[PDB]
Amino acid sequence: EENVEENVEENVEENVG
Amino acid sequence: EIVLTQSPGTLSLSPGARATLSCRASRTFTDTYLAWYQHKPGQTPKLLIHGASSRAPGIPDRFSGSVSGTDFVLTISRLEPEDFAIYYCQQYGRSPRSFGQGTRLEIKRTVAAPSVFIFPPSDEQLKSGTASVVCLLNNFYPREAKVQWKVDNALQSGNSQESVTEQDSKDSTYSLSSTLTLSKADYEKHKVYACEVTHQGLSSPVTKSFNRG
Amino acid sequence: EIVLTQSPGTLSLSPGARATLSCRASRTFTDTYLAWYQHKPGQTPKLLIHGASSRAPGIPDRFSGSVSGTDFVLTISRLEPEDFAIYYCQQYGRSPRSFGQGTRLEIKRTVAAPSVFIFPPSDEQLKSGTASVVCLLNNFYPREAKVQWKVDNALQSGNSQESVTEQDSKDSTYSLSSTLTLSKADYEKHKVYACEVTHQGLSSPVTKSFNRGE
Amino acid sequence: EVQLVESGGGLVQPGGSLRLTCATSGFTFGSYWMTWVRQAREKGLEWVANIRHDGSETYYVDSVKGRFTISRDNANNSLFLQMNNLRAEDTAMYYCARGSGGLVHWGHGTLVTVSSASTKGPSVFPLAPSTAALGCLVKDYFPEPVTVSWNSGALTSGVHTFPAVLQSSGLYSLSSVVTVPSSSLGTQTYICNVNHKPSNTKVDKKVEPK
Amino acid sequence: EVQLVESGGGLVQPGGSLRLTCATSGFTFGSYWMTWVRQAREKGLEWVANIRHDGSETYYVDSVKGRFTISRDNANNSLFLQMNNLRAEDTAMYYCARGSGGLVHWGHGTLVTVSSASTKGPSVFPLAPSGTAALGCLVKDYFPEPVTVSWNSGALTSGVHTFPAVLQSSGLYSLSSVVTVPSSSLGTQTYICNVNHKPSNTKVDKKVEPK
Repeated sequence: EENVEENVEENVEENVG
Repeated sequence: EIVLTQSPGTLSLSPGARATLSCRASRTFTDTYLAWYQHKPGQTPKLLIHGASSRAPGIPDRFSGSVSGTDFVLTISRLEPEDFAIYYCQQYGRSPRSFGQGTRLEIKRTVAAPSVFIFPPSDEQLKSGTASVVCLLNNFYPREAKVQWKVDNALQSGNSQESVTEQDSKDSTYSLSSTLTLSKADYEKHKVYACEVTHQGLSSPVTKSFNRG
Repeated sequence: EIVLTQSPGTLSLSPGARATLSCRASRTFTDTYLAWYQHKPGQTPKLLIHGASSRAPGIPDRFSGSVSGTDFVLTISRLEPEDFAIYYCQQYGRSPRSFGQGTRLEIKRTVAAPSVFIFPPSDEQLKSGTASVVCLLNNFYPREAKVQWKVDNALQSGNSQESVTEQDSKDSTYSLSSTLTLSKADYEKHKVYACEVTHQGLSSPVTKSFNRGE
Repeated sequence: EVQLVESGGGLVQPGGSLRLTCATSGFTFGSYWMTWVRQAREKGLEWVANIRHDGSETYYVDSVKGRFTISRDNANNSLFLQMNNLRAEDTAMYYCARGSGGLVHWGHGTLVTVSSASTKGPSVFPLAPSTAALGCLVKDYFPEPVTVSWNSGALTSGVHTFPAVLQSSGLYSLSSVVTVPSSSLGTQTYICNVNHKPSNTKVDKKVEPK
Repeated sequence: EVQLVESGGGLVQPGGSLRLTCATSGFTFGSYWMTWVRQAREKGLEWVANIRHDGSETYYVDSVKGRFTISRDNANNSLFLQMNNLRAEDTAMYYCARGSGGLVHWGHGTLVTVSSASTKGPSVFPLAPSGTAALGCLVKDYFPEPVTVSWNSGALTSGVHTFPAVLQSSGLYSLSSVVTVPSSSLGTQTYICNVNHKPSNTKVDKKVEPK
C-alpha cells in the first residue's frame, strides 16, 4: 500500500518543436 | 504538472465546530492517490487520510476525506482542541508527488485590540553605527494587521521586518513586532518617527510615536 | 516523421538468458515519450515501460528500459518461460504516435520429434465436389520443417497450404498441418497419397500414407 | 473497473462505410484522451487515431486521413470512429484504448473486414483416426472468426486449433486436432463443436473411426 | 517497531556538500520505496525525492535535479541523500519517510543550514520603557539559530512574548523579546533578560532600566 509505483501519464498533449 | 491549491488560506473556527478544508488541482482528478497530513510546529508531520478516503491507523473517526471532480476535501466533524494545526494535501500517483501550500486552522474568538507600544533605539546601539526602532503589538485578534513606517511622514518601504508569535494557549491571541532599521547617519537626519497600526479592533489607525531625533 | 525500427525481427534465446531488444529511430530521440509493450497471443498488449525508463505498475524487476541517442532498448535480465511473446516499442510525444514492426521472442528447447499423422478426405466432402487430405505434425522443435505431398509417387506442388501454431506454454514446441486440396476428378485419377516429413530432429524422412483413394 | 467495449464492426464492401463505437465505464470519460489502434492479420500493431478529452484536437495516421473520423460524446461515455471509403487494407481488428500516452487499458476489439465476398457458413468435415490423432476440418467460411471446442469444452489438453488460411477462392479454412490414446477409440465419444457467429452456424460433429 | 533515524547534515557554505543518512530498522528495508521530504522556515512541506525498493528508479523535484542524489544500501538498511552544490534555499529540516505514497512512518528529521555567514554571538540591546508598561530586549546580529531567552533567571515567565527570529539581508538573525508589567514594579523591581547563544558560547545578561 505504501509502495505506489510511478503511474502512467495517460493524458499526453501533442508536442511541437 | 498538476498543481494543488488549498482553500482557504486560514480557517478560523471554534472547538466543536465543523471543519471543511479544500484542495483543488490544476486539472480534474483522475486517481485516488491523495493524502491529508497534519503538522504542528516543532512536531513530526502525521498522516491522517490516504487513498483520498481511508483513515490512517490510529486516526480518530472525526477525520474523513473525499475527492470529486476538481476538489479534494478534508472534513473534521467536531473540532477537538488537539486539531488546530496546519494541514497539507498531497498527490503521490507519480513524479512530482507534491504537497499543497498548507491551510492554517486557528481558533476563533472575539475581536481584540492590539495594545500598541513603541521603543526608541538604545544609545548602546548608536555607538556601533546603526539604529533600529521597534513597534510592538500585544495580544490581539485576528492575526491580520498592517503597520507602516513614515520617517518625517514620508512613506518608508524596503527597510522593515515583522515577526508574529503563535496563538496563545490561553488568550488565543497573537503578538506582532515590526523593526525599522536604518543607518546611524540617516537617523539624526530626521526627528519624527512613528508607526501607524491598522486593525479591525481599531476605529481609526492609532499611532504611538516619539520625537527624540 | 520519425520512424521506429526494431532489431531483430525474430530472436531465439534460452530461458534465463539476457534479452536486449533494440528500437532505433531515423533521427536521434529528443524526448522520453517512449514505451514498450508485450503482446501474448490471445491477450491484449500489456504496457511494460513508460517514460522510456519507468516500469508500469505491476511490472516485475527483470524488465527495464533505457534510451540513448537513437537507440531505445528494453532489457529482460533473466528470461522466464512466460516472458516469451511479441514486443513492440512506441513513441507517443507527437503524432503519428506509431509502433515498431515488433520483435518475436522464441523459447529455445531441446530438439523434439514430430509425430506425423495423416487423414483421408471424408465421403461427405467427396460428394460436395472437392477433396482435402490433411497431414499433421504434432509437437516438434524447432520450427523449421519440410512437408511434401506425394500423389502416387509424383511430387505435387502448388496445391497445398500449411498452417503453423504458436509455441505452447507447456511444451514450448510447435504443430504444423498441410492440406492437399484437389478436385474430385484428380482424387479419382490416382489411388495412393502420402506426405513425407523431413525434419532436422528426424533421423530419416517419415512417411505416413493411406490408400483406397479413387 | 475500467471497461472498454467496442462495437459496430462487421463485413463491408470496398468503398462502404462503417461506424465503430467504444462504450466506456468505470472512469470519467471526459477527463481522458482516447485512442484507436488496429492490427491486421499477420501484421504488427498500427496506431490509427486519437482525440483530446474535449474533442478539440484529433490526429490520424496518414493512411486514413480524409476517410476516417474520430469523435466523442463526453455525455454518453461513447467514442466513435467513422470509417468511410473503406479499402481492403483497412481489414483488421480495431482496439479501443484509453489515453494518449502509455496505453494501459485496452478493449477487446471488433473485427472489420473489407471485401466483396459474401458471408458463408463453414463446412465441418471429420478427420477419421487410424498414439492416435483425430480432428475436424472447418472449410470455406467467411468472414473470420471461427471457434472450435471439443466435447463442449471437456477436452482442453492436447488440442491444437491451427490459425486460419486464406484460400485462392477468398474463403478461410482451418483445422483443429487432438491426440488421444487408442484405448479410447470407441469407449469415449469425440465431438468437435464449431461456431461461426457471422453466419449463426453451430455444428456438433462426432468423429468416428473409418 | 518501525525506526527511522536521520543523521548527517549541519552548517555548510554555498556550494558545499552534505550526505544525509536514514538508518532504518524494524521492517524489511529492501521491500519498500523510500522518500525524502523537507520543510524550510516559513514555508510548507516539499517533496524532494524517492527511490524504488531495488534502487533502479529515482525521481526528484525540479529544484534539486543535477545537485541532489538519492541512493540506498539494502544490506545496511540505510537511505542516503547526497546533497551537492547546496544553496541558501536548501536550508530546511529534512525528513525520511517509508514508502512512496501516503507517508505513514516519518523520521525525526535532521537540520541542514546553508549560508555564507559565519558564527557570531548576539548583541543584546534594551527596549527601555518611557495601562501598564512594556519593556524588552533586542537580540540582534547572531548566527546560527537558535537563541534561548529568559527573564530574571526564569522567574518572570508570565506575560513574556519571545518572537520568532527574522533572517536579515546580511544573513544574520535578529530577535526581540518583550514583557508587560504594571507601573508599580517599574522602579522597585529590576528586570534582566538572560540571553544564551550556545553555538558561540555567548551568555549575556543586560538590565533594562526605565529612562
